Amino acid sequence: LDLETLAPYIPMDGEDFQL
Amino acid sequence: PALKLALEYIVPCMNKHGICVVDDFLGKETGQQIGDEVRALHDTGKFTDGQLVSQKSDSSKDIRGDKITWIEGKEPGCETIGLLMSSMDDLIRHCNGKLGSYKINGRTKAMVACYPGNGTGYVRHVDNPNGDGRCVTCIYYLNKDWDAKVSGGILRIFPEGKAQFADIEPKFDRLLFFWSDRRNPHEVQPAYATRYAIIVWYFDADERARAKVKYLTG
Ligand SMILES: O=C(O)CCC(=O)C(=O)O
Ligand SMILES: [Fe+3]
Repeated sequence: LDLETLAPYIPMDGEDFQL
Repeated sequence: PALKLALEYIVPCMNKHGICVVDDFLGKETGQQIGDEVRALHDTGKFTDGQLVSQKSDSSKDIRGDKITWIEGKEPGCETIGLLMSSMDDLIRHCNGKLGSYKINGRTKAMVACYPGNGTGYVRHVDNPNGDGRCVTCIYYLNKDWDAKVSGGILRIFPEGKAQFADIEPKFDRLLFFWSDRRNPHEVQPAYATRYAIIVWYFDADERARAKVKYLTG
């Protein structure tokens, strides 16, 4: 099975927090 | 104290087991403030159906039964969630270069998540199965008075190569770390009372850059 069909979504676009 | 907690407990725990529980992370007062903020988000209609990385013919509610919202930490009324997030970040920064071979430079916003009782849960899954950059999952639970033997909601992790699985009750003021990749398939067993958590995923710089490249080129 494509496990990405079960994985919790995160934004890929827009932008991430930098530590 | 972040330095000692990170270097003498979290790092060895993660490298040996891929899972690390820190109980009584922030104390009752801060945990309760965070709970009030989360319940305010809930009560004002902020939560929406949890989504999946790849959506296909099936309903998302067949997969995860929670409702969520994304929090940066600076929003009015989310100041204590912001303190939680900053404390998470402080621990991670103190583990720099010591969690596997990862180089953690960033993270998602915080996912504030609610399973609204009624037997909702999350089917067996891997948080990051195909390399989207997430290497560490960090979860803070804020369920005061939770009795998992009655209300369920247990997080069950199947850590790879272990003779036992790991059952994590969603205990008030509990912090949890685990590898996000296929080493830790897990499930949220059905919840029969309102269950709250706050989740952040920390990124490995190189893997996240490759994932973004794949996304931006189609
Ligand atoms: O709330 C939890 O214990 C885990 C949630 C989870 O597995 C997810 O959102 O990917
Ligand atoms: Fe998960």
